[PDB]
Amino acid sequence: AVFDLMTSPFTQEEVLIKEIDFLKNKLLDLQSLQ
Amino acid sequence: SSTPLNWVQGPAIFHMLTSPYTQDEIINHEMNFLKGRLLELQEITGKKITGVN
Amino acid sequence: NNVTLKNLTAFQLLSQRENICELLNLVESTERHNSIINPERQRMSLEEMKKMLDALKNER
Amino acid sequence: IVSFLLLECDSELIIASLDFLYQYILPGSQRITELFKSKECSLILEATLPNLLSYNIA
Amino acid sequence: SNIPDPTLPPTEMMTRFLHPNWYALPTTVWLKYGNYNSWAPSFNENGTVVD
Repeated sequence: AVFDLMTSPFTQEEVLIKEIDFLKNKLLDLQSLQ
Repeated sequence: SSTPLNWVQGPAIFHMLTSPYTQDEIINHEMNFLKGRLLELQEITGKKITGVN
Repeated sequence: NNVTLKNLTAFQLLSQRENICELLNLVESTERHNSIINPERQRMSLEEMKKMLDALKNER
Repeated sequence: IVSFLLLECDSELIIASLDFLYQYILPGSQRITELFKSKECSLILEATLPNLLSYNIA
Repeated sequence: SNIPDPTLPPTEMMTRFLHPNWYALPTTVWLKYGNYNSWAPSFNENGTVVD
């Protein structure tokens, strides 16, 4: 895995929540594929 | 700064050693990575997930 | 039956080289050009067309 | 599109055709008339819809 | 050291080596719709390298 320091008007918590949402949807899609 | 910004350690991007250009090996390693990262982030945050297999 | 970068580049380069060598008249492709045309097959197909046309003509 | 309806071995194509026809005849009645004006579309729908009712349900 | 003797098998390096120049790129799919279904999409070329 790679981590890239960045900057945004969000905070770490909201970014982690968005990552959780996106990864959950992506895993659901990959599971539904098979 | 009219728009206050923060230092945000960004999200982990999936990086495979050998990129095989087809979807089979990619999807296998990617499902593994997704489950691992979901577990890591659930350990970091005070929350729970649904559908993790 | 499998296609990789090497196969694709080799195929494209082979086609290009064949075309250019044909431009300079450095190649004799009578075998290929007469297996594709196949004048025997031409005569066979022509006689088949004639027979089918006669059949359609006489059914009336 | 109704010919696409006539296939059997592609559920997604059938669902797409049915969704398009639904959205087509949805707003009013003149479009129903325009749809059934064609004899081919009418025949294919009449032969297909009841058999699509019992599609892959054993 | 833990290094083995140079006469113990295996002794070859590139026994399972694959260069990216042979990685089986994506191409067309060539679906098949029955036998009397000719008005049907035959290919599926979404992420293909060549048409």
